Amino acid sequence: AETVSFNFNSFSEGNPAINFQGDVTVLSNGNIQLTNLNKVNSVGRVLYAMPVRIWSSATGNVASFLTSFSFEMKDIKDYDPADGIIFFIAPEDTQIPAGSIGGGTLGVSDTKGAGHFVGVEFDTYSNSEYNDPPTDHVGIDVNSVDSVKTVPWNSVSGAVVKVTVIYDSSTKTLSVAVTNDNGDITTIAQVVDLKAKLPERVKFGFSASGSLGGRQIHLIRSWSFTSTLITT
Amino acid sequence: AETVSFNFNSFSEGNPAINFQGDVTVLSNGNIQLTNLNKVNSVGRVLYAMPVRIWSSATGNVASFLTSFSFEMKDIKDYDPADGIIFFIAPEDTQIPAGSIGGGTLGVSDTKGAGHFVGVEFDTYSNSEYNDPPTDHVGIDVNSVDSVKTVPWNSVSGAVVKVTVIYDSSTKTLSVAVTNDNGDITTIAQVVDLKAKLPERVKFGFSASGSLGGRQIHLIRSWSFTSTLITT
Amino acid sequence: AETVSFNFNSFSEGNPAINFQGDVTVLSNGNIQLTNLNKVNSVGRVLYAMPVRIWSSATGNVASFLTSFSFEMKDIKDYDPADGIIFFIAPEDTQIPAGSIGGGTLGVSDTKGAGHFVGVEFDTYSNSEYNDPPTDHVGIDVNSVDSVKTVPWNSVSGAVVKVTVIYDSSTKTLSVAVTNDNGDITTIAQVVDLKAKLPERVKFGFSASGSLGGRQIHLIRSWSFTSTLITT
Amino acid sequence: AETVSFNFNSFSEGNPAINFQGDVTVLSNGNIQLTNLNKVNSVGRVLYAMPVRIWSSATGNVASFLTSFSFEMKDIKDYDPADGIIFFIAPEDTQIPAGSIGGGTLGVSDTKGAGHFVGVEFDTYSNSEYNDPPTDHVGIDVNSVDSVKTVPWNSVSGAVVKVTVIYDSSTKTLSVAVTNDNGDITTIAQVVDLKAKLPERVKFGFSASGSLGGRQIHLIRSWSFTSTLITT
Ligand SMILES: OC[C@H]1O[C@@H](O[C@H]2[C@H](O)[C@@H](O)[C@@H](O)O[C@@H]2CO)[C@H](O)[C@@H](O)[C@H]1O
Ligand SMILES: OC[C@H]1O[C@@H](O[C@H]2[C@H](O)[C@@H](O)[C@@H](O)O[C@@H]2CO)[C@H](O)[C@@H](O)[C@H]1O
Ligand SMILES: OC[C@H]1O[C@@H](O[C@H]2[C@H](O)[C@@H](O)[C@H](O)O[C@@H]2CO)[C@H](O)[C@@H](O)[C@H]1O
Ligand SMILES: OC[C@H]1O[C@@H](O[C@H]2[C@H](O)[C@@H](O)[C@H](O)O[C@@H]2CO)[C@H](O)[C@@H](O)[C@H]1O
Ligand SMILES: [Ca+2]
Ligand SMILES: [Ca+2]
Ligand SMILES: [Ca+2]
Ligand SMILES: [Ca+2]
Ligand SMILES: [Mn+2]
Ligand SMILES: [Mn+2]
Ligand SMILES: [Mn+2]
Ligand SMILES: [Mn+2]
Repeated sequence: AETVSFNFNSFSEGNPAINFQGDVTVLSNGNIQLTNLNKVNSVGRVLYAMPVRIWSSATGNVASFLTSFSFEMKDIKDYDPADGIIFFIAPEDTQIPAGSIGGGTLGVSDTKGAGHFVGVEFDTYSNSEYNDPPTDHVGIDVNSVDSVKTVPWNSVSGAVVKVTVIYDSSTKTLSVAVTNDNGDITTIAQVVDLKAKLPERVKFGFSASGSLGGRQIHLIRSWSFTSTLITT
Repeated sequence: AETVSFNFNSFSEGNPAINFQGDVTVLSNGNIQLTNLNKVNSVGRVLYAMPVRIWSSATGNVASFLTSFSFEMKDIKDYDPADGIIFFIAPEDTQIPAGSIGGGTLGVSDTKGAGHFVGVEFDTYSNSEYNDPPTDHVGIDVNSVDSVKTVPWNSVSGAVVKVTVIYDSSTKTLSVAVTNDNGDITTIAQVVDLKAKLPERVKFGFSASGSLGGRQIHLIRSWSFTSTLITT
Repeated sequence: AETVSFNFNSFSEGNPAINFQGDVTVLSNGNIQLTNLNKVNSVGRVLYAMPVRIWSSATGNVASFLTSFSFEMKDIKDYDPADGIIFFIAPEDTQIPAGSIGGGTLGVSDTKGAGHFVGVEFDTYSNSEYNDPPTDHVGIDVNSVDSVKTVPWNSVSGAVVKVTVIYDSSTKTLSVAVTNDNGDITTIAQVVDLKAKLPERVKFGFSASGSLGGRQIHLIRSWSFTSTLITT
Repeated sequence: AETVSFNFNSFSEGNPAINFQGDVTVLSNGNIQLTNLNKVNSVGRVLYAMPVRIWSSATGNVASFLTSFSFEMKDIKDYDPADGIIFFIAPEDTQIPAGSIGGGTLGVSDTKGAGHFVGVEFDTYSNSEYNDPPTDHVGIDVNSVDSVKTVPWNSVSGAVVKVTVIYDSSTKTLSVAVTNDNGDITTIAQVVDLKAKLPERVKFGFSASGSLGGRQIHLIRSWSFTSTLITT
């Protein structure tokens, strides 16, 4: 089996295992801050530097993966707490969309909310233009921030959020378990054929964004990931 | 929302939160040994004492849950490494099948392999009578040890295995992620309607068994659990 | 060349190849539990029964050796996690010091912290009397628990720890590699002249201890060992 | 801490985590054959694709690493064998020397035996031009195949060799433990300041070479690696 695994309990600038895109910044406490509180339409993305092969065109096999991470979003005075964070998977050539307006695109889609990626979003602002639910929510996105499915959620400022995601290649099921600060859990599942939506080689990462009036602190605190591809 | 969460980093007899059935024993190191290496057709089970309401006959809602646990199976001289462990969900009044033959039944089914339970088994012996795959495997069982679906797996003697389970109520999807000692992960998912197969109040636990010729060390090292039922 | 090698994937009471000293006990899972959670100032040591020839008085040569073992230390209610484990090399007639107070002596030294042995300690309590660093640590001990050199370490309760030790005869260098649960490694190396500190024949083993208020589970799960002495 | 760990129990083509240089080939059993038995002066090198940061110019710290791997060298009819394998560390832009003559250079140095790298060699031919000992041997190389230190060794055709390496950063000690097929171990250690001889980012890998008359099968069977850099 072809396994890729890494664990980050903190991040440091210069680690070749991580690729920073946009307004990302590593705080002295080891945490990654995704957006710049002083920039308009700030977008910051952090990707695992090594491309992962999620499926083989030879065997036709798709990898299963288990990843968990924890983030934190804190409000700042006296800006709107937006827009949030998205854990995504994209082709290895993925770059912040040219002319990105940040905001509701979450740094992974164009103005229409379209892009090439699969991800789980933790949305804190309701963008009618992308058909967002009326409240905070977790959503499964497939090439669009107009989520294929969303579930009500509640982003608590300054609260640490723990997420666990399991992708089972046989059923092509992506299940997410989000553990809120209060102890309750929120789940959302969705069948997504990675082999049909993405190329053999992809990159995993987080992305966050803001707008002119929408800004907040987006922190990634830790990240563990493991993918295993059956090579026969 | 009605939430139930508990976490054991170690166990101990005398703790009212855990029910013990059969040949179960708690080692001084805090681990739970399910089978007695000196008994024929040994069967041991452990359950969270407090029953958990997984679905409501009033609202029709079904709970979502996140649970992870770690176990260890080791070979004992010159007996066969069987049968294994099964994490199950059962009616709150569940007992070890009357006149149980242990072995392939895993302590949850009758001789024909039938029973009232839903579980994830970590099967180390191939019982043709229950249509087992030809190798060690992980399987989803719905009222039968004749798994609804299985996936090839490999039980490594003396190694500590970490399991993460997610049940998404909305899609009724139960997905399992098994992290092997070598870092490799194995996943398996199956849609299972808990509301249809189980009562509103159920019990979670672990069960392991052995036969006359088949025996091995079955250890439960840790267990965290959190279920959240929407009450509206 | 004279080579001594053995491998233990589990132990058992009654195996003549192992010397049990003190409060040591073998669990039904094959783990060796060094101290007794109920005894005051408990001390337990395990030694490979066959004395090993680490140097020849004829050739002047010292043996090189490669050994790796795994252990687990867990906290018990409530109740300090001390004192820890030590992998030591001592005269073949070594016994627990008379009147041993356990505690920071790790069961290998007298009250002043002196003894006849060489070892690697995994110290989880800071004994000022022995000039311990303020935190958990791994130290190289030469005839005293007042370490020749220590390195900061962190003992995680219930975590399985893997250790690899290489002793190079030509350079008389002892290097240790500790793989924590999170995947991180901790190393510490130190030049130690075995021939000048220990007799021709020695025994290898582990020791651990507790005090009145300091107690924890000290377990040895596995241990492989190979030593080679050039006789020419 | 900043850790990088990977584990290969077998290799496969197409894995983005592995870089192939020269005459490397992946056998169906997952083993890597470094040289081409039908080419003159064959050179094959496999590298971990991701560059690793072994020292920070900011903190001045050096990473400690633990790596073990297994290889096999088997004679082929009536050719000399010749030359061998080397485990090396080099600048992230490392390529097979231009106009490499293979043979004694082991695929990492020029004709004079010079190059930019640090490695552990398993040399099976005695090149007087590089001052090789008269017998097979293991040697520590620092920018030259003219080893800083060597130790007598014997390469048994068809034998699976297990190697374990520990690099302690504080002491800058590189310790190697070689386990031969007959159970005997060979060790060799040397102080090497990686910070002084190499840049912050390097790549780890294996290299094997042959000549017109010297050829043999060079196989890398497995390889696990873990390095930790203190970021503070
Ligand atoms: O708490 C762990 C440390 O205990 C020290 O001994 C204590 C003893 O446990 C307590 O009951 C009382 O008598 O005070 C003693 C001295 O502080 C050990 O000396 C030390 O090694 C730890 O085990
Ligand atoms: O016999 C193995 C050694 O060969 C040396 O090269 C030889 C070459 O094989 C032979 O055909 C002729 O050209 O003489 C050369 C010089 O001895 C390599 O240099 C040495 O590394 C071994 O591979
Ligand atoms: O208020 C957060 C919200 O802002 C939207 O963008 C606003 C922008 O902040 C404001 O300065 C401008 O006048 O109008 C824009 C459109 O409403 C973002 O589009 C949205 O994603 C949130 O970030
Ligand atoms: O090999 C373990 C295997 O045993 C089967 O039962 C055996 C039994 O162990 C033996 O004593 C008897 O003579 O034959 C039985 C039939 O094979 C169990 O059925 C199976 O589950 C394993 O436990
Ligand atoms: Ca939005
Ligand atoms: Ca079975
Ligand atoms: Ca101490
Ligand atoms: Ca040579
Ligand atoms: Mn949204
Ligand atoms: Mn089965
Ligand atoms: Mn100490
Ligand atoms: Mn050489």
